[PDB]
Amino acid sequence: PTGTNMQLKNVAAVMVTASYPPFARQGQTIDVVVSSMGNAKSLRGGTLLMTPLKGVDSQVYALAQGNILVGG
Amino acid sequence: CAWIPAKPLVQGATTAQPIPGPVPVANGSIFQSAQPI
Amino acid sequence: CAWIPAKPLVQGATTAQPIPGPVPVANGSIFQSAQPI
Amino acid sequence: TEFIRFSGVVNPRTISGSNSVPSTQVADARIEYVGNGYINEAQNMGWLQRFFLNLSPM
Amino acid sequence: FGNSRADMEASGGNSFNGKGGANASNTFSGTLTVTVDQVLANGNLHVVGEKQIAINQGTEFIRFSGVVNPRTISGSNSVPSTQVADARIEYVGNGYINEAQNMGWLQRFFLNLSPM
Amino acid sequence: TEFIRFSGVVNPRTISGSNSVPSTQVADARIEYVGNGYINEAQNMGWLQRFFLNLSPM
Amino acid sequence: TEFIRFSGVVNPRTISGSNSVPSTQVADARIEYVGNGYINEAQNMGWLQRFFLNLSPM
Amino acid sequence: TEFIRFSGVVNPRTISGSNSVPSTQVADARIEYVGNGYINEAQNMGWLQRFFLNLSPM
Repeated sequence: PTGTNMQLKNVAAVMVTASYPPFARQGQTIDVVVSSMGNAKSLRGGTLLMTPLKGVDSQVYALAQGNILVGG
Repeated sequence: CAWIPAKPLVQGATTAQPIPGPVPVANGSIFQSAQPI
Repeated sequence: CAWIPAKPLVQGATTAQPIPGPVPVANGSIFQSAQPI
Repeated sequence: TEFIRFSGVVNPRTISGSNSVPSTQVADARIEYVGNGYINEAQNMGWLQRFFLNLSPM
Repeated sequence: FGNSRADMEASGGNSFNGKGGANASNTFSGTLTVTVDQVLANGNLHVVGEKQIAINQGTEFIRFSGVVNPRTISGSNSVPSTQVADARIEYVGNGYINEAQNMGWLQRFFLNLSPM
Repeated sequence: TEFIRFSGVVNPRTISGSNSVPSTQVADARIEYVGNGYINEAQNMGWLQRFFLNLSPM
Repeated sequence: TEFIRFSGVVNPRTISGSNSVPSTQVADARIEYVGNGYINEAQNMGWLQRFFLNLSPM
Repeated sequence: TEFIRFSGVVNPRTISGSNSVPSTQVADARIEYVGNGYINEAQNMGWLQRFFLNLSPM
């Protein structure tokens, strides 16, 4: 429902950045960097949900989803 | 005077039928994008 | 007297159709800039 | 019968999270609110009154 | 301008005021037990029901029909009438009490054929 | 003499612990409450009034 | 007899958890509320009045 | 029918973050608010009154 209070603690909004390599072909995999965006304490053992990586032209060039590795 | 045929302000059709989408390609991917603008 | 044809204040067209954009060059870059002003 | 018709051009970045946009953010806004039946026929001036409104000296 | 050759006085006025409107309303409150007389392909149930009450000097019939989605039925085997797709609700009666609420044939003819 | 007649179909799972069920849980509820004697005869319209109720123009 | 008819196009993502959607989220909303019987016949203008409403000068 | 037309020259650095600019920051502001129908025809002076307004001595 539109009018409701959700107060989550296990979810963080993040920005994912990656490099599109030369001569990249569909189906190949690349590394991504996940950075928190607002008042999150940690991203220790989180899992990145399906994220479309846009280019400068605002077109989806990659789809990101995986487990984050934080140093510790 | 109210029976005189008149042209409405919003002429044309006031509805659009969703166009069926392209058939996915056989590349082994679930993500399939229509002709990108 | 209200039927006399009159010229509006904002003459011309009151709409502009977005012009399709240039075809990107084949340089291996995602950033493509139209003819820069 | 009442007809409410709308037409225009909407910029996608103006649409809110609830898939809604105020009518003042639509470029070529064409808004129409008309009706038919005797209720509408009662709000049209009589042909003679509508002629005197245009052709009478004062 | 002498001898009132230009002296003039003229007046004019025009007015118009039209208005119109309509409104409809209906209310229904009650409880009726119906029977499932058909189970559709998707599991929805076609339901029909009738209650007849004869009080003193007449007979009243309350009939209902529609399509009920099973997931809308509450734990007490009850569903509000606004969750029934093809709701057909009828509340009629007979006897002289009902006959007293029918317009006379001549009045019912003048209601349709009189000029005003 | 007054007669109160009832008929219908009752689902057993609606019957309460006191072997009782409200009349709104009976599917084909037929409820009748009639009487006879001059008290009932005094609540029937006269044949001429009952004819004028149906055949009079207004 | 009163008839309430509705027609339109509903986007599934607008439907709430109770399988309900407000009528303002339906694209081609066609809503009709009509009736018949002498109650409805009493709300139609007489043919002569409905003609004078259209053809009288004022 | 009412028509609201606007035209002008807008400097991009005056546009706010909500893609909006007050009308006083537009250089060649041409703002028009007109209408048609008998409501508009009722606000035009009669030809004879509009002639006496220009040609009468006083």
